[PDB]
Amino acid sequence: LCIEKERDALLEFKRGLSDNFGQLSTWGDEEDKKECCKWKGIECNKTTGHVIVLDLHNAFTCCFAPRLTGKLSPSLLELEYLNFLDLSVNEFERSEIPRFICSFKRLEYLNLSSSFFSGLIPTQFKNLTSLRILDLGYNNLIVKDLTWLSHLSSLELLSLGGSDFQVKNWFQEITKLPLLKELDLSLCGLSKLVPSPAEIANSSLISLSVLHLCCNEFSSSAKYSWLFNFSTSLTSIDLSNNQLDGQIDDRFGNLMYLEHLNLANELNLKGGIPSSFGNLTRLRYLDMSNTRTYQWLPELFVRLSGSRKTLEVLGLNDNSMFGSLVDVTRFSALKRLYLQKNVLNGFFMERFGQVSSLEYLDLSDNQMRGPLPDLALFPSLRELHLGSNHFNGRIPQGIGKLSQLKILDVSSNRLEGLPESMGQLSNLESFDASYNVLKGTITESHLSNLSSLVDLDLSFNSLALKTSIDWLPPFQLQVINLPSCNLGPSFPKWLQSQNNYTVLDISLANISDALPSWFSGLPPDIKILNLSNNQISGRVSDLIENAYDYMVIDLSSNNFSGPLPLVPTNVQIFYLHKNQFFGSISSICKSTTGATSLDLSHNQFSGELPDCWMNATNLAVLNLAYNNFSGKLPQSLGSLTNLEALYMRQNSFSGMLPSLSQCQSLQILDLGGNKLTGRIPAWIGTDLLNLRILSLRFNKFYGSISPIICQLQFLQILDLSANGLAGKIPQCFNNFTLLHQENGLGEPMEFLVQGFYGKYPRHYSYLGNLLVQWKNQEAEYKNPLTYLKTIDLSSNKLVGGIPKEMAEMRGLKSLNLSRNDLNGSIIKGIGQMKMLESLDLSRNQLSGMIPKDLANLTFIGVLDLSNNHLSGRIPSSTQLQTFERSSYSGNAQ
Ligand SMILES: *[C@@H]1O[C@H](CO)[C@@H](O[C@@H]2O[C@H](CO)[C@@H](O[C@@H]3O[C@H](CO[C@H]4O[C@H](CO[C@H]5O[C@H](CO)[C@@H](O)[C@H](O)[C@@H]5O[C@H]5O[C@H](CO)[C@@H](O)[C@H](O)[C@@H]5O)[C@@H](O)[C@H](O[C@H]5O[C@H](CO)[C@@H](O)[C@H](O)[C@@H]5O)[C@@H]4O)[C@@H](O)[C@H](O[C@H]4O[C@H](CO)[C@@H](O)[C@H](O)[C@@H]4O)[C@@H]3O)[C@H](O)[C@H]2NC(C)=O)[C@H](O)[C@H]1NC(C)=O
Ligand SMILES: *[C@@H]1O[C@H](CO)[C@@H](O[C@@H]2O[C@H](CO)[C@@H](O[C@@H]3O[C@H](CO[C@H]4O[C@H](CO)[C@@H](O)[C@H](O)[C@@H]4O)[C@@H](O)[C@H](O[C@H]4O[C@H](CO)[C@@H](O)[C@H](O)[C@@H]4O)[C@@H]3O)[C@H](O)[C@H]2NC(C)=O)[C@H](O)[C@H]1NC(C)=O
Ligand SMILES: *[C@@H]1O[C@H](CO)[C@@H](O[C@@H]2O[C@H](CO)[C@@H](O[C@@H]3O[C@H](CO)[C@@H](O)[C@H](O)[C@@H]3O)[C@H](O)[C@H]2NC(C)=O)[C@H](O)[C@H]1NC(C)=O
Ligand SMILES: *[C@@H]1O[C@H](CO)[C@@H](O[C@@H]2O[C@H](CO)[C@@H](O)[C@H](O)[C@H]2NC(C)=O)[C@H](O)[C@H]1NC(C)=O
Ligand SMILES: *[C@@H]1O[C@H](CO)[C@@H](O[C@@H]2O[C@H](CO)[C@@H](O)[C@H](O)[C@H]2NC(C)=O)[C@H](O)[C@H]1NC(C)=O
Ligand SMILES: *[C@@H]1O[C@H](CO)[C@@H](O)[C@H](O)[C@H]1NC(C)=O
Ligand SMILES: *[C@@H]1O[C@H](CO)[C@@H](O)[C@H](O)[C@H]1NC(C)=O
Ligand SMILES: *[C@@H]1O[C@H](CO)[C@@H](O)[C@H](O)[C@H]1NC(C)=O
Ligand SMILES: *[C@@H]1O[C@H](CO)[C@@H](O)[C@H](O)[C@H]1NC(C)=O
Ligand SMILES: *[C@@H]1O[C@H](CO)[C@@H](O)[C@H](O)[C@H]1NC(C)=O
Ligand SMILES: *[C@@H]1O[C@H](CO)[C@@H](O)[C@H](O)[C@H]1NC(C)=O
Ligand SMILES: *[C@@H]1O[C@H](CO)[C@@H](O)[C@H](O)[C@H]1NC(C)=O
Ligand SMILES: *[C@@H]1O[C@H](CO)[C@@H](O)[C@H](O)[C@H]1NC(C)=O
Ligand SMILES: *[C@@H]1O[C@H](CO)[C@@H](O)[C@H](O)[C@H]1NC(C)=O
Ligand SMILES: *[C@@H]1O[C@H](CO)[C@@H](O)[C@H](O)[C@H]1NC(C)=O
Ligand SMILES: *[C@@H]1O[C@H](CO)[C@@H](O)[C@H](O)[C@H]1NC(C)=O
Repeated sequence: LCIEKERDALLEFKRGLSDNFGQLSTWGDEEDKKECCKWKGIECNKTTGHVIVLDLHNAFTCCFAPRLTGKLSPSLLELEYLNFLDLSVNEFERSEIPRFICSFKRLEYLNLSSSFFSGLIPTQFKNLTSLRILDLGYNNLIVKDLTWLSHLSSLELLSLGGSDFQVKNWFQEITKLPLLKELDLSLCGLSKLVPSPAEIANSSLISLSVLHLCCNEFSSSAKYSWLFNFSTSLTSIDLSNNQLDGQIDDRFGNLMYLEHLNLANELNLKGGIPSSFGNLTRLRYLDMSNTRTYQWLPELFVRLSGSRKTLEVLGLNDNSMFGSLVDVTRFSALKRLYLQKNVLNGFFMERFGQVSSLEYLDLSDNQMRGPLPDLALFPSLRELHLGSNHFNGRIPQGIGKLSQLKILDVSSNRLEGLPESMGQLSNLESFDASYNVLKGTITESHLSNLSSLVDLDLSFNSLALKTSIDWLPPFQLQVINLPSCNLGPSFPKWLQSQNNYTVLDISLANISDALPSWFSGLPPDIKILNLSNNQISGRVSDLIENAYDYMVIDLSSNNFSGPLPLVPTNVQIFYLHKNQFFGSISSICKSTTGATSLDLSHNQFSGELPDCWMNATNLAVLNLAYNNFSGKLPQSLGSLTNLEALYMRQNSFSGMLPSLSQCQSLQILDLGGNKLTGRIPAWIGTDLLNLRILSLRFNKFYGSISPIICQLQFLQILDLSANGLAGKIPQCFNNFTLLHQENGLGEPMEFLVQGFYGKYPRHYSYLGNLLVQWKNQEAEYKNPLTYLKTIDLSSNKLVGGIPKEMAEMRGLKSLNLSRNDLNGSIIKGIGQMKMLESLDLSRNQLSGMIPKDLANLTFIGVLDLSNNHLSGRIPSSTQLQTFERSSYSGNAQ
């Protein structure tokens, strides 16, 4: 039975507020909304409709809060009877607290916290003599006096947090509150306001049970000593983020009735809990996270033995702790245990036989040893984390008795098997056992009733999953990571029932079956598809479909055939090498693509490269090697601003290559074995400042090697063998940096792709190394030896002599100047070379006598000086005599 005056007042209050988030929507002048009892946020007395509770609060959803923004109209005074006013996280006019709140005459609850109220506290709050709970904390209020607090003699809770606290004699004022029981002075300085012993003596008797004293820069035991003389009645004590240093006070023991001790995020709590804590017998929550305890765990548990039957949640994570966890079932009341990221180095043994009550256990990111305990003694575990440890032995058969586990992570251990009871789990939403040993075979019996599995990760184990035919899986799992798992000679037939997965990883399996017809279309939202290193055959033309969340498509090392699959818009890495594709790739830039890496090597494609690459903006690696293309290179190859590596070796192109002047940030450019023609590009030296690998072998070039090529100053590989070049060898090889510092190494040649792909979040991070890719590619050419620092100018019409500047070169590991026409004597000063492992100067018109310094070379592996007009008396050295007669043949010495 609402009073029309109160309803009009409420409407007037609403008029001044801009409720832009749907709150206060039930309010209004409409006829169907007349009765104010169902009006949201409003409660009324049944005998008479006077408003009692007005709680327009909100909450943080993750931050973000659906805050109101208006102005407190003074019409609320018409309510005349309310005893509850909650404005908890709203942001009204960022001004002083309204001065009419003092004239309510019946309030028993005021929560103006977590707003942006500013200014001082009005002095009229002395009229609020009937309050019981006051919460003005975490505002922008500035307090300098507390004389009003004396009149408010009926409070049981006071929270003035977040204030610019400057009241020096706060203890005297607070102690004048006989009925006070909870005090929140968080983030209020209070380290510069320490009551003297005279002030403490000149104080009344108050039994404060709960204290919130966090975010105060105490940093010492003497600053907070006063709380220890409310010892007769204390229940909860929060002292987090005070930068405390030294041993925790021994007086925290013998502090009976304590049920909570938040000591999170201190500086150095050296030594951990003292011997005085064997007297507690009532502890229920002890958080000592991020405090650097360095305590022995059995000692910690024997010091907590008093509260064995009462302790519920225990912290002790992110701090140094050593020992072994033994006899945890004797607590019989512990519910949550977080011993992660410690320096534990012991076993995990029960030995006691009684049942536990753990619901959340996390022993991850530390060291453990020995087998897992009999897990049937934890029939209430909800989230078991045991990863990043050293756990051996088979997973116990009792794992099927949990019957309530949701997340199981046993990765990075040394587990040797997986039991058959795992199937009877019916709420396991995420199973992760990657990077274990896990030998054996998995039958459908291991997955019979896994009805709620949405994440299965048996990554990189010597495992074998072989499900019998006519098995209908009971789960529609989102993430399928099964690399290096034998999934049967045929294509796994349990994927037919799956039509919602977003990440699929069937790589490194053993599949030698043609692609099934039912594997037509992937689920619309797919992010990772890695079918690499298998023997799958068929056409993948009608499987891509151009989704919107594609990130990885790796179909490398298979027996695929047919036309090129479509390249989606949002893909970042597109790998297709080691396949049997054929046709034309003209459909590769028809749409805007954002691929960082594009691999089409070791295939049998054909046709001219389309003039399409103007649409490619983010290509960093383009590898079209060993593919038998033809025609002129596209003029759009210069539009790739962010191009790093370009592989086009062994493809039989033609014509003068186009300018890639805009292609700065280019590091690898190999075009060997094709039919490219023309003079050496002038733009190689001018632009391309970050070039390190340049290979142009077995092409139809000509002309002089222009000296500008010396300006690269990062070149470690220069391949110009069998190209028909002529003239004189450049006299500027010192200009190269990495071949002048002996053991110097260049900056890493890396590219990175990152993403998140799980409801239970997981990080996908691929780091491709260009130099590793070059090493892998070069294994196809030279079986004997390859080197990462090589200068090659063999088999050309070069004339003149070797300039006397390679003697100063230090880190060069290979040198091949053969089948040229070189006149004169070999470099006098060759002994200055240190890390030479190969040297060839065969088939040349060399004249002179081999210098004695050749004797003091050290690590030369292969040497050839055949077919030269040289002198005799080969130097008597250590490894020189180890070479055969072939290396010095064909000479008239
Ligand atoms: C005046 O008004 C203001 C309004 O602004 C009032 O202030 C509000 O008061 C209410 C109380 O009614 C508060 O709600 C309560 O919040 C608490 C705290 O929840 C938060 O912490 C939880 C625990 O976090 C630890 O543990 C987790 C792992 O479990 C870890 O990830 C955390 O990082 C943290 O870890 C730390 O501690 C570990 C163990 O000690 C250590 O190992 C570790 O190293 C760390 O040191 C957390 O679970 C919780 O998360 C919730 O929210 C997220 C996101 O929304 C969601 O995903 C989760 O699932 C959770 O839902 C919070 O981060 C909470 O414990 C209370 O729970 C009660 O209510 C629920 C209701 O269902 C019951 O089920 C519970 O059993 C329990 O009874 C309650 O929700 C509110 O937070 C607070 N808000 C503000 C802004 O102040 C004020 O009280 C009013 N004044 C007066 C006088 O009343
Ligand atoms: C599609 O799927 C295939 C198959 O799964 C992927 O190819 C494999 O990718 C993984 C992940 O990158 C590779 O595993 C890694 O190999 C690195 C190199 O291995 C050599 O060096 C190590 C150390 O010297 C030797 O022991 C080893 O025998 C090799 O000689 C390792 O260094 C990596 O180990 C590091 O990471 C793991 C996991 O974080 C840690 O546990 C380790 O302690 C260490 O820190 C790792 O093992 C694997 O080599 C690849 N195999 C093949 C055949 O390519 C494709 O990458 C995937 N496609 C895409 C796009 O992701
Ligand atoms: C420096 O580069 C030249 C080429 O630029 C390398 O010459 C190659 O050397 C191999 C090994 O001797 C030759 O193979 C030979 O093939 C014939 C058959 O034709 C066989 O009878 C020989 O026994 C030998 O296997 C290869 O033909 C030759 N390339 C040529 C002549 O074009 C040379 O090896 C490089 N030097 C170093 C140290 O690597
Ligand atoms: C735990 O509480 C007991 C008292 O219940 C403490 O014992 C006191 O101190 C010594 C024991 O070494 C004896 O004089 C008496 O047993 C007690 N003296 C009193 C009550 O005046 C015991 O010291 C406490 N534990 C710790 C570690 O201090
Ligand atoms: C680069 O991509 C753009 C957009 O994807 C292509 O331009 C569109 O091409 C389609 C297909 O022929 C036409 O239907 C649109 O009308 C085109 N729009 C515009 C604004 O041109 C473009 O053809 C691609 N580049 C090359 C060289 O083909
Ligand atoms: C409702 O009003 C009556 C008389 O005015 C009072 O006795 C009673 O306590 C009120 N109810 C509440 C919940 O305040
Ligand atoms: C507080 O109560 C006294 C008692 O009558 C009254 O005189 C005074 O005006 C009240 N304060 C305010 C701000 O109304
Ligand atoms: C309260 O305890 C402190 C801590 O030792 C002590 O110095 C002070 O004299 C005590 N005062 C009263 C009134 O109990
Ligand atoms: C000490 O206590 C007496 C007792 O009433 C009081 O009058 C006096 O003001 C107190 N001293 C201080 C500094 O408050
Ligand atoms: C577990 O699987 C068996 C085999 O069909 C079934 O009979 C049983 O009902 C399942 N348990 C459930 C659904 O709780
Ligand atoms: C796939 O799962 C998502 C949630 O993970 C759900 O919203 C969607 O409806 C599912 N798809 C189908 C076809 O049920
Ligand atoms: C599966 O293929 C790998 C490829 O390296 C091979 O080493 C392994 O022996 C194969 N296993 C079976 C069972 O065929
Ligand atoms: C797939 O290709 C490899 C080598 O490219 C070949 O050895 C294998 O026989 C091929 N598989 C089939 C089914 O033809
Ligand atoms: C020598 O090489 C450096 C390396 O960048 C270059 O800056 C310098 O101009 C070169 N000197 C010449 C080509 O005379
Ligand atoms: C050696 O060959 C070079 C070719 O330019 C040139 O110096 C000359 O023709 C020859 N003889 C001498 C002594 O250099
Ligand atoms: C190598 O030996 C020769 C001896 O003829 C010497 O002149 C030269 O300095 C040596 N090189 C070194 C020590 O690096």
